[PDB]
Amino acid sequence: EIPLKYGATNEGKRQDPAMQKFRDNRLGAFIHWGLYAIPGGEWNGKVYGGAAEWLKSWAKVPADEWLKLMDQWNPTKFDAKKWAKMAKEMGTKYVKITTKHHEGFCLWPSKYTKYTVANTPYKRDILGELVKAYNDEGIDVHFYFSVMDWSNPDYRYDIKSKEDSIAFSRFLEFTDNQLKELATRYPTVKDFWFDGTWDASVKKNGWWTAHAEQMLKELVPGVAINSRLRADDKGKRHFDSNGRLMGDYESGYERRLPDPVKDLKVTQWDWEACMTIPENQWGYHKDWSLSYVKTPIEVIDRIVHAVSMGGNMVVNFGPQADGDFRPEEKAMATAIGKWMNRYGKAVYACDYAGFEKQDWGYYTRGKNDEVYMVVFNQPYSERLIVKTPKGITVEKATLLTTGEDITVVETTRNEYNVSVPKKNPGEPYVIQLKVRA
Ligand SMILES: C[C@@H]1O[C@@H](Oc2ccc([N+](=O)[O-])cc2)[C@@H](O)[C@H](O)[C@@H]1O
Repeated sequence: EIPLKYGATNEGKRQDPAMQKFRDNRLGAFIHWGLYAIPGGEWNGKVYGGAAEWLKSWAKVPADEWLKLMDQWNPTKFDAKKWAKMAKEMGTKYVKITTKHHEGFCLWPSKYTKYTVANTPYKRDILGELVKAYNDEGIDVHFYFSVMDWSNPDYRYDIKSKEDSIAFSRFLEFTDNQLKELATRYPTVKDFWFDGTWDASVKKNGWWTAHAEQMLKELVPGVAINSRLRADDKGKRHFDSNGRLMGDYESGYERRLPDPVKDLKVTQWDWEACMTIPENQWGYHKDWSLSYVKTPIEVIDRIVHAVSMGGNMVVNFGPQADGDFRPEEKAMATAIGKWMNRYGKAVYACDYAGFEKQDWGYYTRGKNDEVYMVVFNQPYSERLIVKTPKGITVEKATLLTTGEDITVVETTRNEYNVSVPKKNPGEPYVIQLKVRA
């Protein structure tokens, strides 16, 4: 195999208690909040279809003019405690927060740039307030951090000269300064989730991504670091040139979850999917009619899908410029929350069950060999087919919400019909299996 100084560090899955916690959490929320919430995808009376947090790009807005949006940053309805309560009611165990998105505006009063919350009418340390409020509810906080920074002239998209190399070096020192600052100001952070690391400039500096991961693990014991940060000696990203995952989990699947039949390889490493409610809006966008908006069951389906394949799922929110959430997002949080309250035993601290996928829905495995059937598609046959692996027998089936016994009929070796419940639950539901050796 290829000689590497900056390839994969972990052999298989980390199993220290912090990584176990990161994994067992399973369901998180994402917060994309930045200057982009003010225009909300509209620039000079025109609504753009592109992702709102990218509006500076779509509308060709110079750095100086975009960043003047700071003068309007005054989220008067913001209440960190109420944000924390919303997250708790939704059943999220963690929240990932945009500390600085591509635009380069910091949600914490960084010492290293003037483009921060400190220099707006609101003045207050938003990041600090959220970290405390979430933590007070027993919710872990993860930091989103964009390496790419449209506010800083030293950023480069590629290195094709000594000049680029010198500027980028300065940029990387500035970046390191911000990272160490976050890590030491907010020592309860559990994860750094890097974004804007896809450029050729970053690929040519694999050494730096490995140093950034080491630097943070040294500052925050047990911290998690995503694969999206990492490039190796050859510029190959996420997985090194020997095929081994870099960082602590694979971060991806924003557009496409792993196929439950063809993508079983993913069960071999920790991973996390983040998802938007509309097709592709992360930051606040004023017009959600421009693309398909996922219903609660469609989101729940994805959450279970991820867990059923040994992955976490994170649901994105784009708070309004006033510091409140749109009613579509409040409804989603509440609907997920109701369902999680009923059926979350099949999600929290669950993993890949090792069973062949069936059409009615998903399996998840509890930590102590509970096998949960999560039914999204109710069979007219009134029979849920279960094909067990070699050695496995189904001893009992129980409806999760009521404890009622569910009929199990053996149909052939390694195959059973689990009866649907006597009364249709009328929403996606869970049947718990007692299995044996
Ligand atoms: C979470 C998102 O991350 C990136 O956009 C991406 C990056 C990767 C994928 N992806 O590989 O599916 C999709 C959107 C960002 O540019 C962005 O605006 C948002 O923060």
